[PDB]
Amino acid sequence: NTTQMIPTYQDVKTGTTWLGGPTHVLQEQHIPGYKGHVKGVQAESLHGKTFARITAECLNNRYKSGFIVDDEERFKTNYQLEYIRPNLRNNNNRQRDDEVERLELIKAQLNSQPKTIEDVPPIDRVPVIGYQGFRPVYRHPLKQVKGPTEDEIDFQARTILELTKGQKEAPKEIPIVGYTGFQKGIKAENMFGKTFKDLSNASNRI
Amino acid sequence: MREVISIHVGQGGIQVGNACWELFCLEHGIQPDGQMPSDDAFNTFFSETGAGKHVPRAVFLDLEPTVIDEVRTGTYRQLFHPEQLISGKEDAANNFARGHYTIGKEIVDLCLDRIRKLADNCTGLQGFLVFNSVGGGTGSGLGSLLLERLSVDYGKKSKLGFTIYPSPQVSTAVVEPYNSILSTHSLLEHTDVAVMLDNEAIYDICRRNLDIERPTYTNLNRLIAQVISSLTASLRFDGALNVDITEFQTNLVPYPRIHFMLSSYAPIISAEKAYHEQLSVAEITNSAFEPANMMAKCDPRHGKYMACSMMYRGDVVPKDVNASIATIKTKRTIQFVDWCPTGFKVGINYQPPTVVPGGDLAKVMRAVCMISNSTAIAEVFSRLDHKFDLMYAKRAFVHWYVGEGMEEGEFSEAREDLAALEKDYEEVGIET
Amino acid sequence: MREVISIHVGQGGIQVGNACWELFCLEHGIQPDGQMPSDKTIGGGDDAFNTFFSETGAGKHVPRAVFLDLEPTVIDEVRTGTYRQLFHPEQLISGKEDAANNFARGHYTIGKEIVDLCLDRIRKLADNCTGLQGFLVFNSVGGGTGSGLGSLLLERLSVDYGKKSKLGFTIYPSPQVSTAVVEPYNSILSTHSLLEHTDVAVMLDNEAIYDICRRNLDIERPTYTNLNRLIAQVISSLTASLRFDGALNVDITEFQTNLVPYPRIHFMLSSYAPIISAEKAYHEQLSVAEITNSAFEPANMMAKCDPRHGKYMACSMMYRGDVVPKDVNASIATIKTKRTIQFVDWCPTGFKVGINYQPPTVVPGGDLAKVMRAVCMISNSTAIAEVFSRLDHKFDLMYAKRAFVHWYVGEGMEEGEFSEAREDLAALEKDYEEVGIET
Amino acid sequence: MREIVHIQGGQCGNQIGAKFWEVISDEHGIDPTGTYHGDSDLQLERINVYYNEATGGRYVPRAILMDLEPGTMDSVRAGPFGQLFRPDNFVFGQTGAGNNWAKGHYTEGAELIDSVLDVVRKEAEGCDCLQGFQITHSLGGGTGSGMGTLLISKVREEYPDRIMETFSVVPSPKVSDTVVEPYNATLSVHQLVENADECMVIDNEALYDICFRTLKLTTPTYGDLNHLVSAAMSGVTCCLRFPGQLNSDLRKLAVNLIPFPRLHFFMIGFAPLTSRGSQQYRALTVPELTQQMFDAKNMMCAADPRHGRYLTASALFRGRMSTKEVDEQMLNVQNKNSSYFVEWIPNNIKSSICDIPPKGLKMAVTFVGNSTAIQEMFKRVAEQFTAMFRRKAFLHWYTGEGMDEMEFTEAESNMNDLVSEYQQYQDATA
Amino acid sequence: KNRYKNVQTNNEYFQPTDLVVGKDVIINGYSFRILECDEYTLKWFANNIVQ
Amino acid sequence: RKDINKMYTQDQYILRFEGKLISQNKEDNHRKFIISFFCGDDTIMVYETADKNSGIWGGKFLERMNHNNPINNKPYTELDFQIGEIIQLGVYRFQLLRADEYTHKYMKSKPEVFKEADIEYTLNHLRKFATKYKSYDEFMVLLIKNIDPNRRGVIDFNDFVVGLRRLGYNLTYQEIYTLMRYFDLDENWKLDVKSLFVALGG
Ligand SMILES: Nc1nc2c(ncn2[C@@H]2O[C@H](COP(=O)(O)OP(=O)(O)OP(=O)(O)O)[C@@H](O)[C@H]2O)c(=O)[nH]1
Ligand SMILES: Nc1nc2c(ncn2[C@@H]2O[C@H](COP(=O)(O)OP(=O)(O)OP(=O)(O)O)[C@@H](O)[C@H]2O)c(=O)[nH]1
Ligand SMILES: Nc1nc2c(ncn2[C@@H]2O[C@H](COP(=O)(O)OP(=O)(O)O)[C@@H](O)[C@H]2O)c(=O)[nH]1
Ligand SMILES: [Mg+2]
Ligand SMILES: [Mg+2]
Repeated sequence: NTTQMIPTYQDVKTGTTWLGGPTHVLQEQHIPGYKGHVKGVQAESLHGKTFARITAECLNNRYKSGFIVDDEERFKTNYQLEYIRPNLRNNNNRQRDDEVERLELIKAQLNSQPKTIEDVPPIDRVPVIGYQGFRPVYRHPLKQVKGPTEDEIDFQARTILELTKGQKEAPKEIPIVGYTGFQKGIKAENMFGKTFKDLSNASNRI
Repeated sequence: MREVISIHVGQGGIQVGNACWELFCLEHGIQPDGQMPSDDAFNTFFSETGAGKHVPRAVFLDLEPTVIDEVRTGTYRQLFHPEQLISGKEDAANNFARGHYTIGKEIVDLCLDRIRKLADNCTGLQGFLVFNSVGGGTGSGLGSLLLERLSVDYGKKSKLGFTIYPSPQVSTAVVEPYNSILSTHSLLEHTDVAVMLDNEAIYDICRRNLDIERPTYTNLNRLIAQVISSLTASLRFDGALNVDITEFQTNLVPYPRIHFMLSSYAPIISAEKAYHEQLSVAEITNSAFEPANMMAKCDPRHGKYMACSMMYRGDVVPKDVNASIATIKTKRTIQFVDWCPTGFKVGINYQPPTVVPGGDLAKVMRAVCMISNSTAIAEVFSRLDHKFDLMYAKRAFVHWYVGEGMEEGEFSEAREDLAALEKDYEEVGIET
Repeated sequence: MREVISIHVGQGGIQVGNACWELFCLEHGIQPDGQMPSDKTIGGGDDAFNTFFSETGAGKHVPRAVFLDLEPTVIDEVRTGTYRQLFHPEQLISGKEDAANNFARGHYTIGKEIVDLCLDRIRKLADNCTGLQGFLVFNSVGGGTGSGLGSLLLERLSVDYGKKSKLGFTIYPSPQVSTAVVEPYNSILSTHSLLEHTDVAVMLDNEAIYDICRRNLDIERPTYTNLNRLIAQVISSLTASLRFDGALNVDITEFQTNLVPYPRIHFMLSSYAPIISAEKAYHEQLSVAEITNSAFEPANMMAKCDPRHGKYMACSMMYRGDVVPKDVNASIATIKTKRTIQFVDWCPTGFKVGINYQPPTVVPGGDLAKVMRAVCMISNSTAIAEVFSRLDHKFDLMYAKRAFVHWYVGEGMEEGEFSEAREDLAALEKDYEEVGIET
Repeated sequence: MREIVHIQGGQCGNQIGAKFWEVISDEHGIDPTGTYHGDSDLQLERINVYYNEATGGRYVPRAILMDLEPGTMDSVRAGPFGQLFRPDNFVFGQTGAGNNWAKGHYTEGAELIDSVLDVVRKEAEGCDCLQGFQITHSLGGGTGSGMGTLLISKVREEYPDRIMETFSVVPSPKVSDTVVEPYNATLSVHQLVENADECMVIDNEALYDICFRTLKLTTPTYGDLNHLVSAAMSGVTCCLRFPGQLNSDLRKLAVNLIPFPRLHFFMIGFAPLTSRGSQQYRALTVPELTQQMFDAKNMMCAADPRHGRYLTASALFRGRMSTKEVDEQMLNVQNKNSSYFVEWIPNNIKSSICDIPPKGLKMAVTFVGNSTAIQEMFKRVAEQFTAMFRRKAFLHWYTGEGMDEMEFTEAESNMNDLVSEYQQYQDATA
Repeated sequence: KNRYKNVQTNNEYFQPTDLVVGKDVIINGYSFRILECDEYTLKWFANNIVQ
Repeated sequence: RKDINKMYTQDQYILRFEGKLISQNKEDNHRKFIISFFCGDDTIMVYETADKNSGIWGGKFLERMNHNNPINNKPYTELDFQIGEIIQLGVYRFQLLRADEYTHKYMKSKPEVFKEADIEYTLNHLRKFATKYKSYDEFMVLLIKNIDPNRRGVIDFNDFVVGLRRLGYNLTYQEIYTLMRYFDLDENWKLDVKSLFVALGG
């Protein structure tokens, strides 16, 4: 924890200590070789994180103890624990949001042109001249259209503008191609022809 | 004032023609109703009504009403002429004799009549495209009869057939070898150019590149539509090196008998990873000649090359094209036939390929399609010949053709013609 | 316009390559998603990232490396991790069944169905490069899939490309510390395969770097990833001469012209200095003479070998930082004067010296500190025969009673394949002792 | 990917699976209604290893419960997490074998095995790429000891390249709750050695002694014993379901742990074990784990491993650890006890690391050790079998259904030869 | 036949008063609604639950 | 002696600018240049970009090296590197046209050395200029009438600067840029004279 917490931004910028730094004024260390109990070495068995940082972690009491762990800090893997971005010197992508926005705008422009309430041209009241079919006689000849109601057209609208710099998050996060895990139910419901990119989104969305 | 007319016969032909027609309308900005959004170039494929709507230069033929009914109830109700969608009543039921001698003989009359009406309007008619699945009785029979009628009527007018042969082992029906051989015999002395578009190869391409593991017919038809657009782009768009349809029969066929060739396209890629690389013209033209990307399930490494005609669309450069062709000629794994010192025809077009929204393809500023004639295509003839022989040895299913006007010896002469074609392939494949 | 292609095989190769590529991205300023930052929008200068990366035209860059594995855990794991958007998705080739420490499985049973895709990707990456310098390969030798795939890929590449240089950074098992029990077999077979097929082979024994981490970094409880970071820093030091300006430049082509006297003799071991943490680094001068003395100190040797047990053949050593030729030659004079290290008689001179201006870069969360001066040395010498001798003794103890042999017999290999490898290693030991004798 | 199915038969195998899949469901955060309720993404990353998917988003066992008496499965279906199992996957007989190896292997099992073989064939075809098959059974019961071995033989006949691992609960002479234990144990092992790729042996006295001396419980129960076995045998395959520093699948263990094809019977153990009143004064360290692990008492078999030399050993450490302390400690214990390791196999230890420890624990160790000390179990079972057979008592029962004493003779010859050749390597010197 | 925890009350064991006809109950992640109960149970209520 | 603490503390701070070259030849008045300032030891590097299809063999123009201004005989510092200034390296003179947005963030985030980028300082400058005129209100109305001759409400940078020079009082192009960038609502360099007016006083 000390590695990502200490050398803070205020300390690194216009401060005594740089990236690596003799970070001894900020908090206490034990100057390599030392014979004594440091309250955390033989119990928690810290890894890497050189002896100075080992002693610093114990002294500043971030720590963890016990024979019981609960879920969240239980389930971390060393890969993400060590290779966690670049963090502390100077202060990811904006994506997934632009294409989801493309998505709702396509459905918006689609359902915004069903020609509600007798707005269709004089043609297409009846089917095409050569249609075959059945053409029942004891039925109203002209087709009747219900169409979407103005409120659902607006339903899409404030949402699509809210995704533009709004509170609702870019949803989920996905892997790219070769991920072999379950990926939550592509097999249970077929979703047969849906562009593995978009399959990830739909299947994780449910 | 240059036009081309499209014939769409058979179920697969209809549902791929729908596919190409949304693409053409979207690319010319045509609204589904055919009316202009208040904005010459389109003249190749459409004809003006005087004010407003346009009529596509297409005709659809079928005997089974369901697919035509679906088209006429879809979103394009008012695009097509309502009596150019010729529909019959009884399906040929995968029977070649039924579709060649019994039913279609009374429908080809109105097919030729509609062709007459659509052609007399035109002025500088370039030629005809024809779409038909071979593994279907009505498709094969109607296509054959129309080709014979158009040959005796028109003659030298160019006709291009985009046939989808059955996969070597994956097939939908069980009697498709018979009508495949019969249709091949019929069209061999009647068509000018025939393109191989079997399904297994395009299935493999969809699985590998687009990362689609459960594709359907729609995606295949979309890719075929893109290939058609690539072929016909130079006809309606300005380019540094444009070609006409008429500049094919003088370039990709060595002899009058050899006019079956196979296609390929590049790049085919998903929106995941189109933007992670240059899409350099050199690497796209290498992917084009990559054997596993062939649109037909044939191995080019097993035979020599006669000719390759390649279309580029986008912002390609003649320097780049020349440099890539030099590398291709340098490469050793690709060899040409002895009497063909140079075998490359190249065309360049400015307008970038259009991408369909909600589709699978991404938008790329460069694309290329190759049409290649090579000796390796004899393998499909050999395997379908074996398939036909295994059937005809014991006269299986023969009655279902005999009872409807087919003569018994009709199969033997088609077999002899196929054997002669194979022997011609062998003769032309040897060096001097 | 000068490039180099990297290949990693085995999970050890993947874990070391990840450490190399995080450091390369930090060195060239590549944030993990691929853009420089989004916060700087000119760039367009000092193209050096072209050494390791490739431009997509607008935005990110693509690494010029390929990952190979048969067990999909690490590939899925990296594809899920922080560099998900960086790598091109079909560069991380993963199989279905692991070789399970069996060289036969990875060389004759299941590697043949993946080698086609591997060579396809190799061609697709090679065609873009115009002045590609050579190939780097990373593999743990004590593992079946890594050894087999490395051997067979070397076999294919040596005939597909021919004269192009290939450098192999093999991680040999420790003399007494081992993770598996059948590593002598596949180590011997892989060594036999690579002997006539690799231009340069660098030893990467784990126990030596474990001792280095214990002593210098003051880590009493280290992991693999610390060793991976050290090896990655070594890689960056090696390749920095090709992407950074210096008073004396060296290329990878300048190694098979200076380091290996004979075609058979191409195994060498390296060392690095300084290794010290900022918690005690800044207390000391860190002068060039003392860092070079530390570099030639035998206990600092990155492979578990005793250089005092054999003569030296060649030494290619390289500085990065603010070094000066006066101090360089002054240090070399002291080195040659000091008696405890002796050269062979037919080499009055054996030093090749490289100079680079770019100081080493320090990784967040790492152990090493930032120092204005660094030296990395690569020596080929006759003292390396000890590991081959002890590995031969281990393999003979195993093969005396035909133990574990049925596993390789039933996977398609001929029985006598071990005999020819044994004869090759005996001939190599004879060659080394013959070269080591005075005239 | 590289998934595996579960096949269990007999009452003992059924009750092993009943607690093992509860353990797996708890580890992966699966409710007894089959709905995911986990906290991390990794709880679904290798979920396909043991679970298939059904409509509605629920999860379903790839386990086949198969038996000749339906009382056991009718009882286990009612258990917690018992409604996950497919009712179709249950197959049962209507007669019972009466602990008769002959009845369970020739008469009823042969006719019954068609449906279970069909369903296992279905499951094997269903998976993308199979890894192998695991079996759990007891060798003291006739129906299990015969019919499961016949199923193993048929399975090996169809899938020669897949890996076979079997958990055999052999009947120890101290708890002998049936008198026909020698006959069916011997008839089972005769077929087991020839076709099983790999086997772990388990002893009820060993479980009892471990529970009393280490965990110190007044009234141990079959539930606790099943929990111990389930945790122990889930430990070996956990590294297959979770990432780690060095991944090591069952194929790798098989390659690295048997020098010879016929020597594939191992003794296993799990660490750490501590009592409720004693669970708090220790702190788990690598030295503590390894010293408690290599103790003779902690082994799940009553065979004393210090009476012979370890041919080889394998340890899967599980939890967030690193490699220096692990391998230095293993080298230290190998050097300290050089008398108990045969010399011509230097560095006879495999070490592997998985990153995700058990729920509620920081560090754990799963140990599999191939040593020559297992021979004494075969010695005692053989002497008991010959005490049975020299008087031809209890033999008419077996001989009344088509098989004769030639099978007994060839089986006894086979196990005596196996014992001789297995102890031959004990005294071998380089 | 075994004692079962109750989610409805502080993860405690079931009690005869918990079994309430007319009101839903949860038994190991299962939702039951008791429709009718035996008149023997009626009697035992009427003689014992009354307080 | 070398300043090692300076190296360690400000190694990461790198300033990127775009510029155009004023010098001898007429032929080379068009190409663009990118200047890099490394404040580790006050070193300057110059790169020349070559746009596609130009024929210029673009490349590294001046290397990483440190040199001083000739007249003052003092090494250049970060204060001198302001956009719109003319800096002479050796014989080659550069005009600093544009800077990176990171560079602007650095400029604005470190005050009390970069005063001209500080908005309140610039506004105080312009307002305390107004002591010459008799009244504040008539000063403001003359100001608005002089920047906007036709009273449109939006102008261009050239119009603003020429109007201010017509006024005659001395603002450097740096303060002009600061005001102009701040008072651009939609980031297209069109000044909002109404916002400027209300900011001055209303
Ligand atoms: N590539 C491709 N092939 C198709 C498509 N539709 C049908 N086919 C092929 O066509 C064969 C059968 O012919 P169809 O087109 O389905 O029907 P048809 O041509 O009208 O002949 P009938 O079935 O007798 O009416 C099948 O074996 C398919 O392989 C399609 O959309 N794409
Ligand atoms: N220094 C170091 N060595 C490693 C690392 N990973 C694996 N090794 C070495 O590799 C040897 C075993 O081979 P692995 O790399 O784990 O696996 P492999 O080479 O792919 O072959 P398989 O085990 O069959 O999959 C061990 O003895 C280690 O010494 C690592 O991350 N760092
Ligand atoms: N681990 C374990 N073993 C058991 C249990 N119950 C019985 N056993 C063992 O199973 C053996 C008897 O198996 P048996 O009932 O004949 O199996 P069956 O023939 O398949 O029905 C005895 O030797 C016991 O040691 C249990 O609950 N757990
Ligand atoms: Mg049809
Ligand atoms: Mg591996």
